[PDB]
Amino acid sequence: GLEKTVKEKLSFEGVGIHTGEYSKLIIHPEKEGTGIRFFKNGVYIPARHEFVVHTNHSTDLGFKGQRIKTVEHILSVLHLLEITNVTIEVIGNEIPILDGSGWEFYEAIRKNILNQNREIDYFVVEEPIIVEDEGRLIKAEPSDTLEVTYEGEFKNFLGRQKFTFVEGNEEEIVLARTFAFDWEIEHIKKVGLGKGGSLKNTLVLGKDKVYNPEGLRYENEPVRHKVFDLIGDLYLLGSPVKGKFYSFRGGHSLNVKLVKELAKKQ
Ligand SMILES: CCCCCCCCCCCCCC(=O)O[C@@H]1[C@@H](CC(=O)NO)CO[C@H](CO)[C@H]1O
Ligand SMILES: [Cl-]
Ligand SMILES: [Zn+2]
Ligand SMILES: [Zn+2]
Ligand SMILES: [Zn+2]
Repeated sequence: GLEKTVKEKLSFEGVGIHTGEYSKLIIHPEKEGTGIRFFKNGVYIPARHEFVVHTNHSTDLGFKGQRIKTVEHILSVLHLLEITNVTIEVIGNEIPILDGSGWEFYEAIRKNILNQNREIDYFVVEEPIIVEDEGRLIKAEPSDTLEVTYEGEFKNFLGRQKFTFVEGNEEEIVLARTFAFDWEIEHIKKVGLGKGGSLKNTLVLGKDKVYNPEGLRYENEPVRHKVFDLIGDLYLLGSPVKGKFYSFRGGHSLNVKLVKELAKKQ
């Protein structure tokens, strides 16, 4: 694969799911070897694990006093389309959640790619590796292509489900929205988050009900979204990844922990 960028600057705006504030993104084209980096109030924040500052309910990056919340969905979409060089100008403190998935991001960026002059320097999983955390576990091993599998165990009716993404099946996970359980909400609201969450950007699930009148987009939309989240967090490795990943009840914190590990020994 060749490094890629966008043909022209792309704009996305809307409310951030956690800040409740309105924000805007401007994806600017960059040259080969530039990498992926965010831009806010004069500072450039590399989409790398060294800059992660929060992993509860979202993955946030920060540097020199500037923080950007929820970079995972845009990062995931970017990772899936192999865009390797762009500056993401952020006007606000959080990426717009939009519809909760990566559809609007995917559609736009997809029909605006620009192949550049350089073979992508993929991050390859050389040796196996596993990170655990009281019940949770993420196993990563060598693979020619990107293969991500998430297996969740829900207290609710979804029971236990697992979904697998393989290169070429991008459209199967880009439409999977952000989801939360009614019982989580009071907590998320208490800790200062979810200020911008509604049934328009979040899929709310009860012990046996789906609050959204629209319903689920797939019988397993939640695990598909967890795969989507993990693919976004993986991009924090600095470059497109190739490897077989299996996450069991994984999340951002653990996702980020796996990356830091993969970074160390490889
Ligand atoms: C009450 C009746 C329904 C209408 C009211 C809806 C209220 C919505 C409140 C805000 C919801 C925020 C969703 C959210 O933070 O999901 C989190 C998820 C985020 C994510 O997708 N990251 O990529 C990451 O994993 C954690 C769990 O570890 C999830 O909690
Ligand atoms: Cl929490
Ligand atoms: Zn190539
Ligand atoms: Zn919390
Ligand atoms: Zn998400």
